[PDB]
Amino acid sequence: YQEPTDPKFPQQWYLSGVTQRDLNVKAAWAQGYTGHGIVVSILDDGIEKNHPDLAGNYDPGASFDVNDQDPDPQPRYTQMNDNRHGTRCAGEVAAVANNGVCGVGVAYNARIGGVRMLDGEVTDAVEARSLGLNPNHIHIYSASWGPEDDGKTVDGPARLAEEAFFRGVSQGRGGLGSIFVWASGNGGREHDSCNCDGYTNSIYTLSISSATQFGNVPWYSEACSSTLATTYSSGNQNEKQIVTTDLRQKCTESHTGTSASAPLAAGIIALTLEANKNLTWRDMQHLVVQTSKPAHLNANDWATNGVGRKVSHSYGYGLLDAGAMVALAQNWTTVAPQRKCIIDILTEPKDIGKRLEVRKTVTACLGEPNHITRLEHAQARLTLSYNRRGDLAIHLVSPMGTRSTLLAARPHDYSADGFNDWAFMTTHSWDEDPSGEWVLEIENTSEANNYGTLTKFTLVLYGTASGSL
Amino acid sequence: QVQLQESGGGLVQPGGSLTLSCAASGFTFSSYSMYWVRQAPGKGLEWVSSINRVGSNTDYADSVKGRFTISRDNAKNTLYLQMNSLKSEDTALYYCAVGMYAAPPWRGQGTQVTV
Amino acid sequence: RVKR
Ligand SMILES: *[C@@H]1O[C@H](CO)[C@@H](O)[C@H](O)[C@H]1NC(C)=O
Ligand SMILES: *[C@@H]1O[C@H](CO)[C@@H](O)[C@H](O)[C@H]1NC(C)=O
Ligand SMILES: [Ca+2]
Ligand SMILES: [Ca+2]
Ligand SMILES: [Ca+2]
Ligand code: NA
Repeated sequence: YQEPTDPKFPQQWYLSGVTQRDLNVKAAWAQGYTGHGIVVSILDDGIEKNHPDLAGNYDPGASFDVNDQDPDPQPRYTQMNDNRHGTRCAGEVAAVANNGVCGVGVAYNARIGGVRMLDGEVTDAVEARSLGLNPNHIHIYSASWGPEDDGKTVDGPARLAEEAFFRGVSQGRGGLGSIFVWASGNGGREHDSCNCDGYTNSIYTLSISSATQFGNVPWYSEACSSTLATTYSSGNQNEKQIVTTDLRQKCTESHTGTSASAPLAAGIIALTLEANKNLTWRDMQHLVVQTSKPAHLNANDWATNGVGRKVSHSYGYGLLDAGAMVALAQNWTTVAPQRKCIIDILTEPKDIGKRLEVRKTVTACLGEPNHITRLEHAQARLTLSYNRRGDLAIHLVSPMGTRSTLLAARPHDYSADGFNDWAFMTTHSWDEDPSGEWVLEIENTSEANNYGTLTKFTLVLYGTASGSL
Repeated sequence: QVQLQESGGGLVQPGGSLTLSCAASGFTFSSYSMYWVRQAPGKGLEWVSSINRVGSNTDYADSVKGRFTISRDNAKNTLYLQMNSLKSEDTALYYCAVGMYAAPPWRGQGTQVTV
Repeated sequence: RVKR
């Protein structure tokens, strides 16, 4: 191992830090893991496959142009460089090392592809064709896009894209499962909640949030219970940003938002896969929960869950640690197959009023093949109507007492549509025993005489059966 | 048993007026907000109007604003929808419910209105 | 769908 000689590597503070305020990537590199043999694809507005810092790692097999239906994902050039987003993401994962150009990718020996799919009508079929591309060749998919971050949208994958996610994790990588890495959202200033985004909220995606250089919650950051972990990204004007490849064969030091966080996570995951190619899609999420560090990340809502892990709605389980990920991957025993336990809670619709609480004691399918004693994800599938959606706040409390915020108030969301069988997801009770009393809390956070009705509450538990912790 | 029964539907000349009724039985009517939703031929469900339990707050879809009036009589266990200046666009089966996405018995069988 |  030799540290990279690239001109901008020193400006890659999130990799080259000696402050002990970084992603601990060098420790992985020195263990001999640089992403060799791993294939990552950027689903975005294209990839400049001829970029001096990408050409060497470019993989046409990991690439396709879904918008124009050809094998060439080259970005469409315009005056204002609108289609630069994919190229910037790609360099974070796999910019070439030691070539005297720009900086380096987290997995600088990985192969990198791009799917051009945002530069056209983004239909359900377009999404499905991107998520489902060459899944026995592409290991990891990085997506830094989603529903509008205006703080009033509720939207997720339609039927074909949902089907592609499931096929991905069921069939991808010879059955080990495609790894889908997602940016959690940039709606912070609109107080958006990333549980209103069905891509980030999916159990099939690893949703990644951002932290600023000084360890703060960035202005653009969305809080929610579905986020799994965090990587560094851009912050205030006094804080450094992300250094990566730009359109027209340039180098930028100004890459920003959660779009910068998801690819750094994909690169760390690529290192991790090289250390253990047998890891399943669920193995990868376990490793993230086990190794991510709260330390030096500042938030107002750090809480200890039922198995003693610190969790935040801003950061999930905290900062990814490349060294720790790879170290644990090497000795990781694959987890048992996923079980899914479904519990219908309501016998009658419930008036919501100022505060509604619904309590149910569950056995988590005791005595059945889908019995779960060790939780992974949990969903509350809710159907409700309300006069002003954004004034609702919704919490879910596990039997071991872990309180997940399924929805915080969204001041811009004045919709009258309520929620139609919407699955709110939490990662915060991972590894807890889910048997016992769950509590759903729904409250009107406004003084106004708001009103409505909860007509369905389905509790969905995912996990395995195992020993006592 | 829980029952919501809609009435007052029928044929009306465009620009006309109808008053819809919904009688409730089998549960405490005053325990729930109430909703009018409609389904038009070959179209998805559309929320029309809503009212809280005592009737002191009311809401309307943009398409019916200024034309419809929702009200309820809790003593008489009945919900109403007064419709004015009806258009062809208003032709649908009209449903009474305790929730926008409720299903029977918590949503009614409906009453057809035709313009 | 918006880019992040
Ligand atoms: C992956 O599986 C192979 C096949 O049995 C095995 O030889 C190898 O040791 C495994 N790798 C890890 C990380 O344990
Ligand atoms: C984990 O796996 C590595 C790679 O084979 C091995 O060198 C190391 O000793 C293992 N650690 C254990 C078994 O604690
Ligand atoms: Ca093309
Ligand atoms: Ca370089
Ligand atoms: Ca969002
Ligand atoms: Na997710």
